[PDB]
Amino acid sequence: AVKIRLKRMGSKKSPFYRIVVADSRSPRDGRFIETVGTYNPLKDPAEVVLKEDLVLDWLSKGAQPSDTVRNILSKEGVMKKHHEAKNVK
Amino acid sequence: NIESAIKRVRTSANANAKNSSQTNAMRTAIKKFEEAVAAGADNVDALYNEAVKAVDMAATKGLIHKNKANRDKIRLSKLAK
Amino acid sequence: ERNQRKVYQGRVVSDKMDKTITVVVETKKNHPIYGKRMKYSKKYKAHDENNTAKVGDIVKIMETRPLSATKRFRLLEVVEEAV
RNA sequence: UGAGAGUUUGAUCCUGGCUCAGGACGAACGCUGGCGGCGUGCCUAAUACAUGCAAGUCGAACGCUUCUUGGAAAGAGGAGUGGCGGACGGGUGAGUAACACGUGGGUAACCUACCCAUCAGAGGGGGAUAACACUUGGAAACAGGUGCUAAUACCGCAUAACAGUUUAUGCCGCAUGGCAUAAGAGUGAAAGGCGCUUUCGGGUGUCGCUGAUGGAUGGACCCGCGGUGCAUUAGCUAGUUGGUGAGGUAACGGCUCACCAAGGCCACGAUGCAUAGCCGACCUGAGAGGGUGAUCGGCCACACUGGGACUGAGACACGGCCCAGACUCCUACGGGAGGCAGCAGUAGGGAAUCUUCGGCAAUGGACGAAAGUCUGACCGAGCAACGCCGCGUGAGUG
RNA sequence: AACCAGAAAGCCACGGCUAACUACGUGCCAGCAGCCGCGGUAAUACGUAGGUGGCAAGCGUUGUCCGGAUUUAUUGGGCGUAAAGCGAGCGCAGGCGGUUUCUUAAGUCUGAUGUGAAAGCCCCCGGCUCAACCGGGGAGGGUCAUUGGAAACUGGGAGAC
Repeated sequence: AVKIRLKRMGSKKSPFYRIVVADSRSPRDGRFIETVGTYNPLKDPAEVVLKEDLVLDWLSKGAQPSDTVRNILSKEGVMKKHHEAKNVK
Repeated sequence: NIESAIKRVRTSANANAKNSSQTNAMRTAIKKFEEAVAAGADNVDALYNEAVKAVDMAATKGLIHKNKANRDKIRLSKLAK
Repeated sequence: ERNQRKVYQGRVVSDKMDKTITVVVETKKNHPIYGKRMKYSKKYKAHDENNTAKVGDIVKIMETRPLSATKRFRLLEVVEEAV
């Protein structure tokens, strides 16, 4: 049930998130397995940083990004590269 | 208190009932086999094979794990000959 | 097989039992506060299926798997037999 | 990155004790008071708890019932079978001096629903029941009986050995053995649903269904090392220690049984008694060290007190079941119901610690094909100078 | 954008340690103190007044932990008379050991790899009008595990004096 998602780090009104691949049972800000970049919703346009290598293996080994991270991965040519390099073999 | 689990109680009750029944049947099959060799008379193989059937069916259709199944098949074949 | 276990060497204390000896390892340590080299010891328990080794003898062992209630080591070879 | 002072004497030097100047806090109380910014708030009784919420979901698995527009479909409800999740998420620190924890290693003794990948299948049959209709007993909680009905519910028949074991052949290793390929053997499985092509088409897309093997996540067991007071606490142990055999467990093993032999641990602190949950960390210090383990993260353990197991991949189960016990409540006396150490609130204790609030807009979870529903997790709002940071209660000449 | 100096300062202390002094009042009574100690008729020590000093939306008192304590002395103390050599021997266990050649490599130093969660303390950079706070990136911590070297010191082996 490994499933990469977001994690809230802001203080009181100004949030902040870092994309972090974690098990599904563990709590929101509980433990995790490892971090994969971050993303700031504040200050539109939303600024984002990734590795683009950790993800292209944590999906290959199988993981289900939730909705928001799926958007932010599509806007980064990630999903495209996966669906490209896999549905063809 | 009890809100929507009262259904779970009934489900588990019935499941336990039929499970106990089937596993009792399996035990009785094995036990009827064991006495045969000590009796030493004929009718030594048909019940043996029926016992193997019992073990396999109880393993798959019912449930033990998978492992006891192999273990029991082994200690039985060692006993048949 | 790709790695090993905690092979220790040591000398036998007492081997009254069947297929089973009692090796004692020994080593020295440093005090927490002071720097004086104290020394303490352990008493392990091995399994020799033919009662080869005898008392007051040096041997070497290897950790195997829970083989009894408190008996989990294996004998390899009597390095320096004594009499 | 290392500061000292006062006090024994008629006055002196030395040894020596007591006291003071510095920091910090989940703090309390005494006088005093405008705010903004971010934090924190039962340490005592793991005491007893009125009140409201804190876990459901699926009509695209299946048959029913009530409606709003004699046949009509749609929409609206309600109960039930069946599936998944209630073992997560939140709470508390009573127990615990041990593999419980921190750290480094082992499993040639191991399990793993949903997720991803590959291969092989998905044939053919049968008997039931809740609902519902009638009906019997009960204050109640709820128990029966009679008759009919569906399924991806259930049961047997098939075919599948890629699993296991036995043999043979070869490769290798930490004894036990591991790996490949060939054989010889007894044996086990299953479900359809929504759609497209609808010339009977019978072919298909997609979510499900069963056997096998990997990946990933998670769980279990073993071992070295390390963290506390007493020796006005010296011996402790008869399943104990070892063996043969059997039984059993995901799995090795005195885990348990029958037989055999008398072992095992202790001055390098066993046994006993007493206090404490452990760690990342915080406080202080020149530094070595000393003292604390509240907010935040990880683990372990407990659910009124003590036992037991069922369903299940996963519990001996935090709002699940059964028994015993103390307490509270209702009876028509025959009998039943109950557990805030979930979020708020109440009484009690104490020097001392708040609102019976708004909302799923974000993030996260559960179910669902999807809309969606649930979410006191959470996000925010409210109170208290409790902590830290910033700024005023004016300025020029006079 | 408008209007108003307008609604907005208390607390502890002043004999020495310690920064900051004089009147009036009481007269070993009232009372105060952390320790020295003040109070029996001219009190900088008790009480009020007026001055002064320290902090300031805070200020004081109590309780608790570390410091100063070299007062448990590893860094870092001592035993004639100040507290302190057992009344003296014999001695198992233990602690420590003459000199030299070769050897080994446990202790020792050193190299590579893994590993020491995240948030903390620290370093650089960055964002809220600055600060707390928040964000990115780096180091530190093992007495750890595996593996390669050196051979002076201590230890283990064969020797010679």
